[PDB]
Amino acid sequence: MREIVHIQAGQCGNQIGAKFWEVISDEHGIDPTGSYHGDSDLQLERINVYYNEAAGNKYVPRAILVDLEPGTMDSVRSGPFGQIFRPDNFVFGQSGAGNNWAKGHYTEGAELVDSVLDVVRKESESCDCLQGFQLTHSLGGGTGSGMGTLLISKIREEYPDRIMNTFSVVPSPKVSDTVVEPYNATLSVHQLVENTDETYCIDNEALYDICFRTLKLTTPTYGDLNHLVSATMSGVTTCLRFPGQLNADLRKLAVNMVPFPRLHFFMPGFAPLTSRGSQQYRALTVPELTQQMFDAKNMMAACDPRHGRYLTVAAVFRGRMSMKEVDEQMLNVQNKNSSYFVEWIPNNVKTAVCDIPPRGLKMSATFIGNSTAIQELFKRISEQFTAMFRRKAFLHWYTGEGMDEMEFTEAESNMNDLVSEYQQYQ
Amino acid sequence: GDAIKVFVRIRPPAEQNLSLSVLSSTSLRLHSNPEPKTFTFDHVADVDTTQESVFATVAKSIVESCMSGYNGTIFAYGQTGSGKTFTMMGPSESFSHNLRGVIPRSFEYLFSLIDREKEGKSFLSKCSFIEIYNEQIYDLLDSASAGLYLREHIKKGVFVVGAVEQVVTSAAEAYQVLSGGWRNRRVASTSMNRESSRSHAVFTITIESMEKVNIRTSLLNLVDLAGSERQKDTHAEGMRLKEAGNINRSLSTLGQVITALVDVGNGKQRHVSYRDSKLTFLLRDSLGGNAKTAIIANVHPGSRSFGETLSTLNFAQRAKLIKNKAVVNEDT
Amino acid sequence: MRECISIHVGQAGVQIGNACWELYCLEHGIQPDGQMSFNTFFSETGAGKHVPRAVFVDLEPTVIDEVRTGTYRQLFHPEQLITGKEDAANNYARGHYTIGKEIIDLVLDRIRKLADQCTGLQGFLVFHSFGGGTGSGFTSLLMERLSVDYGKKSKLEFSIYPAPQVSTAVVEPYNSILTTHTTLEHSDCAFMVDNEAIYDICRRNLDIERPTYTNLNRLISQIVSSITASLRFDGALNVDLTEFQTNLVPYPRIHFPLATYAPVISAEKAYHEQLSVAEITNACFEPANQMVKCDPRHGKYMACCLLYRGDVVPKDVNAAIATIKTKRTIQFVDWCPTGFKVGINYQPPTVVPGGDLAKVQRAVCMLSNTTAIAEAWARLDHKFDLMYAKRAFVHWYVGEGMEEGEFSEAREDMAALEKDYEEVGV
Ligand SMILES: */O=C(/[N][C]([C]([O])C(=O)O[C]1[C][C@@]2([O])[C](OC(=O)C3=[C][C]=[C][C]=[C]3)[C]3[C@]4(OC([C])=O)[C]O[C]4[C][C]([O])[C@@]3([C])C(=O)[C](OC([C])=O)C(=C1[C])C2([C])[C])C1=[C][C]=[C][C]=[C]1)C1=[C][C]=[C][C]=[C]1
Ligand SMILES: Nc1nc2c(ncn2[C@@H]2O[C@H](COP(=O)(O)OP(=O)(O)OP(=O)(O)O)[C@@H](O)[C@H]2O)c(=O)[nH]1
Ligand SMILES: Nc1ncnc2c1ncn2[C@@H]1O[C@H](COP(=O)(O)OP(=O)(O)NP(=O)(O)O)[C@@H](O)[C@H]1O
Ligand SMILES: Nc1nc2c(ncn2[C@@H]2O[C@H](COP(=O)(O)OP(=O)(O)O)[C@@H](O)[C@H]2O)c(=O)[nH]1
Ligand SMILES: [Mg+2]
Ligand SMILES: [Mg+2]
Repeated sequence: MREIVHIQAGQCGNQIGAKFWEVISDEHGIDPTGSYHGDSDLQLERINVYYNEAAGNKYVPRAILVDLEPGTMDSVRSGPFGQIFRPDNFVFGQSGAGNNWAKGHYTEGAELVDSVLDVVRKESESCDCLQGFQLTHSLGGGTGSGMGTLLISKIREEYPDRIMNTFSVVPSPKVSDTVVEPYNATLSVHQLVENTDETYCIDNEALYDICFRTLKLTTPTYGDLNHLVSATMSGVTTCLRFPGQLNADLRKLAVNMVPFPRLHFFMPGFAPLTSRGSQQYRALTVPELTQQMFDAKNMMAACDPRHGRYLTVAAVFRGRMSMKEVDEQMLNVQNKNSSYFVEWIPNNVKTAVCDIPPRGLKMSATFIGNSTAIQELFKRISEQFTAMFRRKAFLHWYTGEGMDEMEFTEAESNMNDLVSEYQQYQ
Repeated sequence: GDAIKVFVRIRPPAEQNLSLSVLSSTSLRLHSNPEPKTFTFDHVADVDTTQESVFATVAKSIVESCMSGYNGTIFAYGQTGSGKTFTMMGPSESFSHNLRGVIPRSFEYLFSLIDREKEGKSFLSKCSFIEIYNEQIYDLLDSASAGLYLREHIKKGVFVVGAVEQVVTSAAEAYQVLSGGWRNRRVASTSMNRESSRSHAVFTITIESMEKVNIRTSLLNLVDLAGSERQKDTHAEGMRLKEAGNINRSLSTLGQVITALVDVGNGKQRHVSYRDSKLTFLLRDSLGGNAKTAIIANVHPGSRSFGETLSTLNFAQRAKLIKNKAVVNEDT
Repeated sequence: MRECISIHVGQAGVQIGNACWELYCLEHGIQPDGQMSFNTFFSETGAGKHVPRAVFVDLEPTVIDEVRTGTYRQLFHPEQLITGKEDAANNYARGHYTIGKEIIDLVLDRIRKLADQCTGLQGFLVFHSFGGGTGSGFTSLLMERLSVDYGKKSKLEFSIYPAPQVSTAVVEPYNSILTTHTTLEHSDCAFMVDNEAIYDICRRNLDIERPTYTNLNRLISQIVSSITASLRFDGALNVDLTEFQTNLVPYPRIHFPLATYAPVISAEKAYHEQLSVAEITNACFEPANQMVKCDPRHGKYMACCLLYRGDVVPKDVNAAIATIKTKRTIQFVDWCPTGFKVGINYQPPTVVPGGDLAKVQRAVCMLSNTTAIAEAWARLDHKFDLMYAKRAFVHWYVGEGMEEGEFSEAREDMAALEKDYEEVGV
């Protein structure tokens, strides 16, 4: 039961998703030919959650690849795990998106969306029991932002009782990557607030900082950054696919992380994070892992958690460990840093445990934080957007596709409301 | 500003400890023990009160203010089967004619006043009728419609994009739009009410006058809300239960908005989550904004409804505290 | 004969039940297959096998899937092991209203079938958690249905209480209070522990540095065995489940025993120690050895029952009880002078290989109702108030059929209970 439909939209979403599938395939013993070559029955027990089986022990991701240009998906196909995907699950156009939310949401994306939806429907019909949908996309482009927003809206209209979660790569205010980035991000978030149950917010700046400080990586590749995201994503759903002492459903995780409908933007983190060389000075305790998880250097969103408070924190631990040791350690953390934990919620954290480590580790952990501090990120985007709007800069590209000033104003009002709500529950 | 007007209407039980008593037009007695609780609003009507009486006490003033250029909202709030639809619309084929509720009477009164005003001023009236079903919008004027959404405006109006706006010259023409739409609003059968409303009905009349030029524009919102429902009493299951879940949720956020406003009205800081539900967003101006709002709280006497009646009264009491800032919407 | 029925609901309860059944098998001489008053917990087949008079429920399949592949697997008959589709998601409103009102009927029919084996159906056992989503609402529903059907029959709840300081879920406080609202007016007796106390006991008396779920569950299993053995085995001064109801329920609403099991002694500490009866009794009455966060000095014991096992003499026990009465610190209620029931079984407890405990000739299970537990209730209500003031994590519950006044009514009920406890103490 509880099978998940995977969607990648836009370039960043598609390349991240390729790595995500590579990771999970390795985890479940699936080789690039779609054949299983694992050593444990636990490896196949819940393979249904991400894969469909075909004749000849072939396994196929229930994955949809969407793009408005062909090049990215062609590169995916050429790649090592690209031939595992079922070819009819590539849905793509040829007319470019111009980093333009309007092209993705209104015009060029509107032409392609129905064909995507039909494939979605087939996957849903092939599910014993659909749990939800996982999307990968950027916030600042045209395809991920415009197209992805569109797709999510239509799927929630069709499956309003199911889980809708996104891994969304967001702008980093100190190093912008596109000129219209604030426009694309604000337009996207304006609809993600309404039509998603949880959004995992990654900025590349934080990933670079992680790579430099802890992993001792002078030269990060996008592949390595994608690996980091992929590890988070795998960790999030481990307890749907495996046994545990205390188990976590996706809905239950939402169930523990969302005090108010709108506040579902999480900072993900991971542990352990060290170099190949700074590992022999360390041993692998639950305390050590928790310390590493609550280290600002191991956050994947662009904020100092001390510039705010955690409303709720979910930790998912993998490997054999004493529940009492874990609980006691987290209580100590709460006691010593009580000012960073909102006092409305006794037992500020949720713990989940999965009796199975990821390969080559004895212990691992994934961290999900919902902090008032992340309001600062929204502030920075809102200010960036606002200045350009004051001068109506770059606007003709969007007005030419039918978009109106009032819609933009609405988006800004939504952003400001979000930050106000965080201020209220500071 | 001006505090909202709250009225409590006591429906008659079907043909007997009441647990509710009418102290005076101004006050009521609920019978909770051991210790009493007294509630006072703007006006309380007991079981005998007629439809005409309700119109005179609650609606007539708002219609007049609408003519003067103010926005106005009347909405019925209460537990399932308390009388919200009967009050707003009336019976649905019952006695029928005299039983018609506030909406048809408002049509009649408004058009008579405008006809009287005619004797260089002109009037333009458009109507829209929509339902909020499962946090979704459906157009009662066209069954074909789909993809309706809410949008904020410079007119401060939150409106439904793509809703049919029907121009109406007379009360009779308006009646046709209402009758067709009323059939449209979704109703289902629960143990509590065979006629239970599964959506929140929003009937909107836009009144624009031109004195030639000065332009006065009034939005009149006549809202028949769905009611809070306990599953055990309603025995709602399946789709009926899904509707109940949405009804309770949107009503919960209505309560959240009303409470938050009370905090803010007194020196405090609070955020009103207007956009938590489509209902609260559309009603945003009606609650603390630029509109004269009257709330009719419908209660069933009867010991069984004690808890729900308590809840409705408590909500209404808080609502009374909210102050609105209504101005004439003018143009020169 | 006098014969019983076992129900294990929610992940935690299922886990406990596994351990319990293992213990039972080791005691009566049953294999993993079923091969060889034993019939209180094991109905015979045509030949060879014995079938645990049991029911296993969880809406998470993964829990019972684990059972279905373990060593203890073909002991169970697959009629019993029931599974759902989507889990309870730590949400009373899914366990009671939505997914509960779907499969409860099946479980009831199974229970009826099992009863139609019992000539002397003595009663039930329910294992759950004031803290799981399954165990908070579904359990209540099941109890209600059982009351509707039988009423007169004996009903027990083994309830894992929310630990005042440590907590596990984000909406443990709501769930527990909702369970209290519904279970309180059906289940005549509830035996309760929390994990914090067990952890403490493991640290101090057993010198165990790693506190984990298996050993903890084994401790609870031992208590369960001690409670039962009066039905399962011979002995002067025997006990019935109905006798517990009569003995430990002064007023019909107040029926929340604590538990404790002594000796809790490791392999070394059994030596350098005699283990006398009086000594064991003293240990049972110790503030720290109690299985919940509740100082027994902060109140008065109303009604107490003590279930001695193995090599025991009545006169010694009487002397020990006299000594305890003499002690002025351990206060009793003015109006109940006779606040002891003595239970003695010639069967000594037998401990599971690869576990915490060592052999002890003489052991006790002590079950007590006090005015002191009210503090825990008050703490829980305070927690509930603190998070209900914001009304956070409420949008999970409202969607699956709920009302705002229900919570208020529950809080009123809790207040009334507290008042009753205070009156009792006076
Ligand atoms: O990501 C993949 N797989 C993991 C694990 O199952 C696994 O085997 O991890 C390895 C990964 C290596 O490379 C280290 O990580 C990296 O250097 C890395 C590069 C780019 C992005 C992220 C990480 C590893 C490290 O990362 C992980 C993910 O474990 C970085 O900090 C941790 C701590 C580890 O201790 C470290 C440093 C190692 O050195 C370790 O080596 C040894 C000898 O123990 C390695 C791993 C444990 C490593 C050097 C080989 C996974 C995580 C979560 C979900 C699923 C899988 C993966 C899968 C397929 C192909 C390639 C990688
Ligand atoms: N003794 C013991 N307690 C446990 C165990 N697992 C969970 N608990 C306790 O049970 C509570 C959480 O409830 P769970 O039983 O895990 O939840 P559930 O009944 O499975 O319900 P859902 O998972 O929400 O469907 C917490 O108070 C935990 O401390 C276990 O293995 N042993
Ligand atoms: N004042 C009244 N006099 C006579 N009948 C009434 C009165 N109020 C309500 N009723 C009757 O009660 C039934 C309606 O319940 P209604 O008044 O429609 O409930 P409701 O509030 O709209 N229920 P719900 O839609 O679930 O919130 C109708 O058939 C009415 O005729
Ligand atoms: N992690 C990661 N981020 C990317 C990648 N490619 C682009 N991005 C980020 O995504 C944003 C740009 O959006 P993009 O997806 O390229 O535009 P689109 O193709 O129109 O959807 C910028 O913030 C980039 O830094 C990638 O391969 N990996
Ligand atoms: Mg109605
Ligand atoms: Mg569970």
